[PDB]
Amino acid sequence: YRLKAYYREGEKPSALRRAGKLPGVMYNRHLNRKVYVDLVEFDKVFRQASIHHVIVLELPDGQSLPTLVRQVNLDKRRRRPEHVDFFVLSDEPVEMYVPLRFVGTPAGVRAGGVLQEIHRDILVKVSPRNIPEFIEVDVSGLEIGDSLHASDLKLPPGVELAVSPEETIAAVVPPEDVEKLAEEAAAE
Amino acid sequence: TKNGRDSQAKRLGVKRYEGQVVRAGNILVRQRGTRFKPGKNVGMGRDFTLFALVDGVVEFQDRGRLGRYVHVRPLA
Amino acid sequence: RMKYRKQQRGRLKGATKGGDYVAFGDFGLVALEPAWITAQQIEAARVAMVRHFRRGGKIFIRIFPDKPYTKKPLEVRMGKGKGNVEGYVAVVKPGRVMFEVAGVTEEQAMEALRIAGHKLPIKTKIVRRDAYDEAQ
Amino acid sequence: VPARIICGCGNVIETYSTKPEIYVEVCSKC
Amino acid sequence: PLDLALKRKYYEEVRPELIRRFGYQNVWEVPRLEKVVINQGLGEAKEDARILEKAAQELALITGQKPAVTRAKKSISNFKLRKGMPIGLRVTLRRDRMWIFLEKLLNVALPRIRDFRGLNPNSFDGRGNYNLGLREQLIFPEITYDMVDALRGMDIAVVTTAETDEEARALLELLGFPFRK
Amino acid sequence: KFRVRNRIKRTGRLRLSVFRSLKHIYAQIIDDEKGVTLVSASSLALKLKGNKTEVARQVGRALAEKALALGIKQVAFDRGPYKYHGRVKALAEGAREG
Amino acid sequence: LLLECTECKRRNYATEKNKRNTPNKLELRKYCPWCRKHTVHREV
RNA sequence: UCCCCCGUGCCCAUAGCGGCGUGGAACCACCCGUUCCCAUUCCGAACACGGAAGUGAAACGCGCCAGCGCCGAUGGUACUGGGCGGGCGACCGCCUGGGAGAGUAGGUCGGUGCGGGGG
RNA sequence: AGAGCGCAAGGGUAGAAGGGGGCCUGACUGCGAGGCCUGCAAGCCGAGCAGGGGCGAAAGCCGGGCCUAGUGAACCGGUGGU
Ligand SMILES: [Mg+2]
Ligand SMILES: [Mg+2]
Ligand SMILES: [Mg+2]
Ligand SMILES: [Mg+2]
Ligand SMILES: [Mg+2]
Ligand SMILES: [Mg+2]
Ligand SMILES: [Mg+2]
Ligand SMILES: [Mg+2]
Ligand SMILES: [Mg+2]
Ligand SMILES: [Mg+2]
Ligand SMILES: [Mg+2]
Ligand SMILES: [Mg+2]
Ligand SMILES: [Mg+2]
Ligand SMILES: [Mg+2]
Ligand SMILES: [Mg+2]
Ligand SMILES: [Mg+2]
Ligand SMILES: [Mg+2]
Ligand SMILES: [Mg+2]
Ligand SMILES: [Mg+2]
Ligand SMILES: [Mg+2]
Ligand SMILES: [Mg+2]
Ligand SMILES: [Mg+2]
Ligand SMILES: [Mg+2]
Ligand SMILES: [Mg+2]
Ligand SMILES: [Mg+2]
Ligand SMILES: [Mg+2]
Ligand SMILES: [Mg+2]
Ligand SMILES: [Mg+2]
Ligand SMILES: [Mg+2]
Ligand SMILES: [Mg+2]
Ligand SMILES: [Mg+2]
Ligand SMILES: [Mg+2]
Ligand SMILES: [Mg+2]
Ligand SMILES: [Mg+2]
Ligand SMILES: [Mg+2]
Ligand SMILES: [Mg+2]
Ligand SMILES: [Mg+2]
Ligand SMILES: [Mg+2]
Ligand SMILES: [Mg+2]
Ligand SMILES: [Mg+2]
Ligand SMILES: [Mg+2]
Ligand SMILES: [Mg+2]
Ligand SMILES: [Mg+2]
Ligand SMILES: [Mg+2]
Ligand SMILES: [Mg+2]
Ligand SMILES: [Mg+2]
Ligand SMILES: [Mg+2]
Ligand SMILES: [Mg+2]
Ligand SMILES: [Mg+2]
Ligand SMILES: [Mg+2]
Ligand SMILES: [Mg+2]
Ligand SMILES: [Mg+2]
Ligand SMILES: [Mg+2]
Ligand SMILES: [Mg+2]
Ligand SMILES: [Mg+2]
Ligand SMILES: [Mg+2]
Ligand SMILES: [Mg+2]
Repeated sequence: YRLKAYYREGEKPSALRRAGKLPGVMYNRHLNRKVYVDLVEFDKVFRQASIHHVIVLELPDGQSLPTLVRQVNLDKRRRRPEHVDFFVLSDEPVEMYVPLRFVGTPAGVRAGGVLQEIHRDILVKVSPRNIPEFIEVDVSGLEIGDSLHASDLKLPPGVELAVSPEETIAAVVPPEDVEKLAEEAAAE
Repeated sequence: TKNGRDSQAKRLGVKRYEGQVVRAGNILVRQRGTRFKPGKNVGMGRDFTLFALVDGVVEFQDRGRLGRYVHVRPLA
Repeated sequence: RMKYRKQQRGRLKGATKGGDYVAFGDFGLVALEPAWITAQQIEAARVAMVRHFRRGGKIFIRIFPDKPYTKKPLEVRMGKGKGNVEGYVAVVKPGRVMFEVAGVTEEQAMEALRIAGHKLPIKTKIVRRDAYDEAQ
Repeated sequence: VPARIICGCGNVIETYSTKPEIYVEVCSKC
Repeated sequence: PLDLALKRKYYEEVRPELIRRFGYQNVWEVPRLEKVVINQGLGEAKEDARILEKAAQELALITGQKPAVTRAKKSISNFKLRKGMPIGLRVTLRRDRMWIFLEKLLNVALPRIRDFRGLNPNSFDGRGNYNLGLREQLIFPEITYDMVDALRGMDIAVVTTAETDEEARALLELLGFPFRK
Repeated sequence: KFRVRNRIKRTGRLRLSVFRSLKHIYAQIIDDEKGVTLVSASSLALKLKGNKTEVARQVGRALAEKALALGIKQVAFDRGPYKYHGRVKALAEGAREG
Repeated sequence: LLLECTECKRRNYATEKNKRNTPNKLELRKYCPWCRKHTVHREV
């Protein structure tokens, strides 16, 4: 995706926001620069963009940088973005949370169950060229009381799990209506 | 109830500070344990009280693993 | 629980740490105002939640009452309150996420959470999900 | 001193231990 | 008294055999026996100090060395013990008296054991050491039957430069240890 | 281990670091609060023959000659993780005998 | 128990504290009088 | 001056944990022995003494790797000396000076005195 | 270092204040530069000096216990001394 960025220098960080610009900063192993996108733009952009796909930032310098949001400072007191990090990539491999499309109708939901889903995304070491829109999750044979771990992931070529080789991914928990309400109210 | 109780304050802690002229024997710092260690021209008593052994100026020296020391640099 | 008897009152300053981000489930419930949330208030909400949608998905309660609520037996001034009358409460500041549902429709959640709102003292809002996390 | 194990089955080994007259039996010989 | 069977058995037999089964590069890598230790759980002799001397003196003969003591420290309300008082017997032996003891072991002690079958090959600490248990102590040579006031038991151990129990298993078998295969 | 070393450090000046080898025996007069050796009478790695003990006595006398020349006399000895009894014994033994 | 040590062949006391039943019947510890110096002090 | 060692003090985990490699001429260790000085609540494991030969396996010295540990910006907050505004109130907001913690980028298998032995 | 440090809690601590032996009784007398604390009274720390002494080859440590509680002005009277 594209995004119209600008250079920052002395503009009052707070007074800036009132205008309509979201503070932010781009940087990498060699770079560091005060920037500031636009709220409305960044919003609709980052809505889908999030932090799985890359976004090139067009500075007035005509420079097209292959950045991605390494971190965002969400403002407490009614959610809203305060500030934005921008990690500039190159060619050396870089870790990052890649999406995960859980696909299938697990045995769990059949016997009336719940779509549990731990890591809705997973960090993985990977070359900048590799931009997997997502990763297939073969969740289907999963029955109630069962779970799926990292050591059981389908990894695309040229990628590795930069996590723990045992971490969970999803599960299948029960409902919780009448049986629990009547029983719990007395057994407690 | 059964609570209203407390031993009166002991008023410990740093008594003298760095860059302060001191006579011979002035209690430099009273302390609970070894929150501060002795050092150059600085002795200590049963209660871990740090006190000058010479005349001069106090100085504090942090040393990570070793701990915090306090000494007096003599001069006249 | 388990720990020990009685605790200070304390004041509810800024809505700082009181507040987070939908960390589980699809939809969530967020506090707009500070307050002590009672154990009965939580239970009242939880039950009203599930009871709304029978055999529902999963309901996450991220807040948790650990503050003993002190209170005197209608007399005067001898010692500290016996307390415990209302049991316990949770220091809920504005922005905090009390409840969040999962494995269910958007209508069921939008209604259920709406319901579990009236069960609470505070004026509240319902958040969807977005994508606001912390990654790259 | 050379402890002569006199195990009763056909073996007398000159080891080393207190008292040479070591009366044993069922040693490694049987 | 630096001379005996097991002495040279390790040298002119087990030493080269170890070079065969695994092959080394230096003589200080070849698994060497070098520490035997004995122990006795004497929660029994806690009452009688007399029974304590008996176990130690019977031990001094069998070990061919000088016995030692070692009391408890964080002890058993349940079994009549508390702090620094009771007892536990121990005696470490090395060098020559170490070999002389190993001799009485697989040539006298092990044979006349109550229905001996072999030494459990699982009794390896996982590393290069071995621990074994024994009931009757009279199975030792010099011990007379009309002298043991009680069949006081005890267990012994043995340290080696071995870093794997495979090296230990091979090393001890070559040393003449009757392992219950 | 080096409790002893710490004790003497706070004592005063002119420490006598007696590090001995399995065959050698060096000795330095290190003054702390600056870290500088003065009289460094080595042993086997200096000149002396081969007899640990008797070598120790002489190397001690070596410090003595070099020391009294620089106007030193504070016998601030450094047991250095060693039991005073044998080799180390002779060091200060001869060193103080002259 | 409050204890008081006396001097040998003289008349001098000293502050002390013995133990009742606890293993301690007599007190033969040395001490230092004013007349001369250092002489054994019994309980008494 | 330059390089490898041995003794030792400073900085206080960017010195460390773990993995792989290397050094025995010198130096150090392990090592041979237990008569003498000396020693282990039991053992020459440890302290100790006299010393061929063998070894660098263990230990230590020197290198390289970052998986753990550690260090860790910048930007933006939270909080807040001093000043002040709105609302009926639980509280919220601005001006001026100060500004974290956490998290991201990132760094890290050490700098360094003085004496001594060796080419 | 999450143990131990007689006992509450805390600060401190293995580069010992902790565990173990050997010799010993500085749980000494006569004092006290200078300080902490403090309304008063009281409480607290103390280098160093002289005497005679203990442990260590020695530099040196010892005027009780890792430290912060374990207590009572004056009066009247008891016992022993100059
Ligand atoms: Mg996609
Ligand atoms: Mg199942
Ligand atoms: Mg299961
Ligand atoms: Mg599984
Ligand atoms: Mg009060
Ligand atoms: Mg107080
Ligand atoms: Mg003192
Ligand atoms: Mg003390
Ligand atoms: Mg409790
Ligand atoms: Mg209570
Ligand atoms: Mg409370
Ligand atoms: Mg929130
Ligand atoms: Mg009233
Ligand atoms: Mg409401
Ligand atoms: Mg027979
Ligand atoms: Mg024990
Ligand atoms: Mg220096
Ligand atoms: Mg060179
Ligand atoms: Mg080599
Ligand atoms: Mg040999
Ligand atoms: Mg002997
Ligand atoms: Mg002899
Ligand atoms: Mg022992
Ligand atoms: Mg030896
Ligand atoms: Mg090797
Ligand atoms: Mg190495
Ligand atoms: Mg790293
Ligand atoms: Mg860190
Ligand atoms: Mg630091
Ligand atoms: Mg940081
Ligand atoms: Mg900052
Ligand atoms: Mg000011
Ligand atoms: Mg103010
Ligand atoms: Mg400012
Ligand atoms: Mg800071
Ligand atoms: Mg920071
Ligand atoms: Mg951290
Ligand atoms: Mg470097
Ligand atoms: Mg460097
Ligand atoms: Mg250095
Ligand atoms: Mg240099
Ligand atoms: Mg050359
Ligand atoms: Mg050459
Ligand atoms: Mg502790
Ligand atoms: Mg002490
Ligand atoms: Mg201990
Ligand atoms: Mg003791
Ligand atoms: Mg003692
Ligand atoms: Mg005064
Ligand atoms: Mg006063
Ligand atoms: Mg007191
Ligand atoms: Mg005299
Ligand atoms: Mg004292
Ligand atoms: Mg006390
Ligand atoms: Mg003590
Ligand atoms: Mg105190
Ligand atoms: Mg009166």
